[PDB]
Amino acid sequence: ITPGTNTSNQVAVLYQGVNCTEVPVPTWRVYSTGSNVFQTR
Amino acid sequence: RDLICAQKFKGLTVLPPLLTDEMIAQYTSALLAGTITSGWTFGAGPA
Ligand SMILES: *[C@@H]1O[C@H](CO)[C@@H](O)[C@H](O)[C@H]1NC(C)=O
Repeated sequence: ITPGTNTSNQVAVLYQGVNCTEVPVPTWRVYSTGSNVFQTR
Repeated sequence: RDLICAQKFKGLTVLPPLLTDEMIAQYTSALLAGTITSGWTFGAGPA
């Protein structure tokens, strides 16, 4: 999720089909993870 | 396993809709309230 490169560079990652417990954070090298997690449907 | 979980292991997924059933129900309730209490005036301008 990006609000646009012309405004800022902060992004939000939405892992599809997880439960905030099997996040990976040669093993899908870690990206910028957010400390504010929220489980959705 | 069931059929839904057996398809996720083959790459086929189902994305959830944006508007849930509760929001559609609230929209229908608002439409019914506008139709009963105002008629057709809420579709043109103010109720
Ligand atoms: C997801 O996590 C919640 C709370 O941790 C739990 O109640 C639920 O059963 C979990 N669902 C699955 C599919 O693991």
